Amino acid sequence: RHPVVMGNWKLNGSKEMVVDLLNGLNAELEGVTGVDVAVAPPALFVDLAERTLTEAGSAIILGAQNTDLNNSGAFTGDMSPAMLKEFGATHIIIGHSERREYHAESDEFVAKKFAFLKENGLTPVLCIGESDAQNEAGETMAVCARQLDAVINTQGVEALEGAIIAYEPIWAIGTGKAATAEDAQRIHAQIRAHIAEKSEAVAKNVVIQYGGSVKPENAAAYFAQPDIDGALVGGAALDAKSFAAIAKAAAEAKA
Amino acid sequence: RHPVVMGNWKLNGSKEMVVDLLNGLNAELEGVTGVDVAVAPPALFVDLAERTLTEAGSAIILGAQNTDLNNSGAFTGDMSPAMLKEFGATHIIIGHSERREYHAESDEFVAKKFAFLKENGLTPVLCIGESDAQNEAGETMAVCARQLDAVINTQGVEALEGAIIAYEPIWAIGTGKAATAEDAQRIHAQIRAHIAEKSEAVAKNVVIQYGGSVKPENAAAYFAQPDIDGALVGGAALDAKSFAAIAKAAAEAK
Repeated sequence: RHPVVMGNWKLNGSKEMVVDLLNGLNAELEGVTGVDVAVAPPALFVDLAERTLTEAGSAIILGAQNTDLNNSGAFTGDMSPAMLKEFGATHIIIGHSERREYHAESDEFVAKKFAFLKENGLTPVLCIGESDAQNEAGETMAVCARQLDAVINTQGVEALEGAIIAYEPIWAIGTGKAATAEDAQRIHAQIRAHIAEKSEAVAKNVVIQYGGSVKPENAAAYFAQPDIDGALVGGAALDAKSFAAIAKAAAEAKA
Repeated sequence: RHPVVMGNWKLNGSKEMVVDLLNGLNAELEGVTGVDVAVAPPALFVDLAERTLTEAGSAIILGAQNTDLNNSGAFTGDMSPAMLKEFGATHIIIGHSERREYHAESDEFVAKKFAFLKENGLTPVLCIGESDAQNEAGETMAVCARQLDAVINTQGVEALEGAIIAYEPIWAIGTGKAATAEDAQRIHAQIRAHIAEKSEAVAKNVVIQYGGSVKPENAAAYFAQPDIDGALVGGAALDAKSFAAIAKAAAEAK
């Protein structure tokens, strides 16, 4: 599996910040080819991001932070996969914990977004993860299996083909406290085993990303594990030198 | 009150259309004065809309269809008032029924958004309105009074200064079954009245738009009523001829 490193900018961005970060990031990756680097800016800057990446002939992939379930029609304020496709955006984060929490997005709603993305030819980056209590109560795989099963049971294991899964221990997001690479590897192998119970072909090829607090200081340790195929980066994504460092560790690690 | 005409494009837009529409729009409104015309493209096309309008030196106002409660931070997928300002967007539609129905946005949530927008110097276009059943039951004003008080009773009447209220009966939205100009006027007069029971200064100044199914063929009947200060247009906004028509009607009448 070819590693994939994705930067989720979250609610960060300004006209000047977008072009400087994308311009610099691209300079830093100037010979780096063993990783897929994607970037997800706020909806307001998807246009400026396409313009910049195009002008530079960048290979950096463009994504988005969320989607809704319609392409057009009377749905004020909604995100449309067809409109995203006009900007070349392909990797769409869905199910992030911040949305699952702040917007109360259920597994059923998230799985519906997974199917619509697939229907539209886009690549869903399905986020799954346990909370502090579930973790402590030892229900990690129970939660994970449950969230994956929302798409597997309604759509079939083959739906995961061409999808990216980002495992994020909720308590590791933004907190500075990252899971250890050994525990992360342990959860990824089980997430993989779960899918393999239904299909070995799908399981062997699905890119499972790690999403705790990946930083340049702990990246290589993660990319060293066999079942960790990349990272969904938040805070370190906002620094071209940091994100480029993380991307390189993945490229060297998986060659 | 100076009339305001706003077009809500909803989930409609493409790179070709946005440019075409906005250009045609500016052509048709060439020289028309006495109406504030506004457009709310999907967030993905605000950038395009700003560039297109500026090039045209257009006076059309830029709006957006929703907002969230933070300007920055760890809030994946949210709409930032601060980021919207960067593209010159000022009029933000909130509480629209499509978002209340589909995204289950409560009166409290919509009100927090109203407050955050004011705090960021943006202009809220507060959407209120009753369902078909609530209408049959004779609950129209109870519902508009409830949705409005969520702001009034918490932020005070003064909070409505500088904001726009769009009264839209849910059953008239994209149905072609529009409210008569007389009902619309009845309701707008009672909303204004409800407000004047706390401040007549605020009440006589607040712009109240009608939502239902405004079309070029029925716009002036509405714009003749004294308490209808403009219109929030959906379908007729996706065409330059129609929407410029509606805008011209408001200018003439007021």
